[PDB]
Amino acid sequence: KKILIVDDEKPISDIIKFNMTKEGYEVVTAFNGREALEQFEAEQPDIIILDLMLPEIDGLEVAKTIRKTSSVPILMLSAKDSEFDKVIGLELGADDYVTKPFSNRELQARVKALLRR
Ligand code: BEF
Ligand SMILES: [Mn+2]
Repeated sequence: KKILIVDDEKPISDIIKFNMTKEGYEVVTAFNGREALEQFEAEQPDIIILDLMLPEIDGLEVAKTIRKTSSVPILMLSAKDSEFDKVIGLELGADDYVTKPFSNRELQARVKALLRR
C-alpha cells in the first residue's frame, strides 16, 4: 500500500517515512500544499498523512480540495491541537486527526485502522 506523507519539516517527514517503510508501505513525500496535490494526482496514494501548516496551500485547503474528487483516507497530523482545529479538520473530510508530538506506534496503528476501512 502507498502512503503520501505531507509535511514541510524534513526531519518530521523523515521520521514518518522511516517508520512507514519499516512497516512495508511504499512512501511518497510532499513538502508543501501544492506538492501534496501534485503527488496526490500523480501517485494516487492509498492514504495521506497530512500536516496543516504548509507553504503555498495549507492542509485544510489541501483536504478540502482532495475531497472534491476523492474519498482517499486522510489522517491529519499537526502541532495544531485545539478543539476548533480537530473539529474543522474532521468536518472538512479528514478521517482522523493526530497531534504533534506523536507516537510512532500509535501513528502506525491508526494508519492500519484507517486502511482496514
Ligand atoms: F505544521 Be503542521 F500543522 F504541525
Ligand atoms: Mn508544517
